[PDB]
Amino acid sequence: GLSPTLRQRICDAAIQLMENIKYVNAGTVEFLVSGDEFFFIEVNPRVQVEHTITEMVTGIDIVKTQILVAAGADLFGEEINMPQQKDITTLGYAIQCRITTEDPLNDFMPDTGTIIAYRSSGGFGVRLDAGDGFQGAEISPYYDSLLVKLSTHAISFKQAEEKMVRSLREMRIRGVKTNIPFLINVMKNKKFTSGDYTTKFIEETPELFDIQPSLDRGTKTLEYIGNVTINGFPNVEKRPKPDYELASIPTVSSSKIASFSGTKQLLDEVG
Amino acid sequence: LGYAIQCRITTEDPLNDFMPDTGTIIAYRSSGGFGVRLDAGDGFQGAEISPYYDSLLVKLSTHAISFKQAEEKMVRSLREMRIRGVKTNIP
Amino acid sequence: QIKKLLVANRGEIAIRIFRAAAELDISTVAIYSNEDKSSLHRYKADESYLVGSDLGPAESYLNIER
Amino acid sequence: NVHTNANVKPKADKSNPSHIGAQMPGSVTEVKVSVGETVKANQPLLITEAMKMETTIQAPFDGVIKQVTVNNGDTIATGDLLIEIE
Repeated sequence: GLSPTLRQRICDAAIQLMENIKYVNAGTVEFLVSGDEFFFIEVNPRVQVEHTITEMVTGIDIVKTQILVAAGADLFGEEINMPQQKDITTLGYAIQCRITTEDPLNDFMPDTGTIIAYRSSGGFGVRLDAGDGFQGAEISPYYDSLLVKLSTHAISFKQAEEKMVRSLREMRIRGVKTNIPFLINVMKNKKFTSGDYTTKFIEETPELFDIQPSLDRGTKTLEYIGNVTINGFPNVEKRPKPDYELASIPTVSSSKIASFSGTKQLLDEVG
Repeated sequence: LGYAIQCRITTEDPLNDFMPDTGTIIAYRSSGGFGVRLDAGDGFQGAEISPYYDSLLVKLSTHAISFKQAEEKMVRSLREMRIRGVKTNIP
Repeated sequence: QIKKLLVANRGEIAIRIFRAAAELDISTVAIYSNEDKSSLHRYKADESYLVGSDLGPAESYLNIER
Repeated sequence: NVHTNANVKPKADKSNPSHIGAQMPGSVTEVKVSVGETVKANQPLLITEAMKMETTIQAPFDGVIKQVTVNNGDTIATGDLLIEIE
């Protein structure tokens, strides 16, 4: 969405700061943009949670580089292998979605509990930095309840969008009720795809709080079978499961039947 | 952008004429992480391996700025892999 | 020139760093709290050590001296 | 015993209107009357659970409960004596 020569100035602005104060290792320089003017906000003197997204478009392992820099290795040497500043660019577009316990059905309150099931993704450029969500492990309210970071990467913004959508739809976290359905709407948003959105984008778009009743029928039939196996069934004497007599079912083709003409067809002709 | 390396993890015994081993996998672990891509086939903790198709447990591809970096990423992932119950071509 | 590296952290970032370190042939060390005895990150390292059993998992990752 | 699940009940004599017998194998869910009580005809005096299903046992007439052979959560067998009335 931003103009080409705008981001150059914002990058230069960052470089001018960090080079002026002899910065060592990885750091982020935050800004605030309006119209055509950079405004320095803060510096985060470490890696950020959302580093992957940039690692996917530039092609540099940021975390790896940190260790080597700390090891005293040179930025353009055999170890770090960093391209010259004029050689560093971005291939395609990458997006990162945050998945936390925080209820969208209850004013974003982190939830204490034990997960009953977790289900991953995979595919072309789909990073699944899993923290709290893996097995049947209980999570503590004391820690930032980061369940999963979810990152996708593609040459098209639209293609990175639909990559995120499918991954979001393939997710399955139960016990807790997550921010997923919300996030899918953001990815299918014409004003998100367009590029120009404010930090007020969410509040002024109320239909992003629109939840769909997505049933997990599989879970439901596992729950039914489980309940009946253990607790029995009303009016049914607790005994060994049938299919005692494996008497296989006689069958006739749809074709044959589609041709049959009897009293139904008669009604349709004569009344 | 950078260099990419692929190899396929199979049940070929590197000691025994690269002959596809059969049977059940009783323990399966896998790597991952930035610039590592795993395309799984028959490699998972569940079912057994039939000798009827081409052997392929996991397609493993890695990607980094330098080629050497891409290699050291590939090596680690191979070492991180754990597969029990069948011989593999990993070593 | 680094031989072994400890992550003053938990979760996916710890795993990520261990992997980066392993790629550089660096031995790794994980710290875990009393509630992170089952955190995946504890296992994805060469060495595991408990951070204060007498200092609740609330405070553990922030106690500089231990 | 530790609860009363080992307890063997006498069989209700079928040709005596005083004796009420268990109709099905069930579980005593709720005892509602005690020895020496008087309630109207159709009084719900005992609640059994056959198999996830629940039926109240009713008095056939007016009278005084002489004995209650069961306690809450007790297993019963077909033909087991449960109540005697006058």
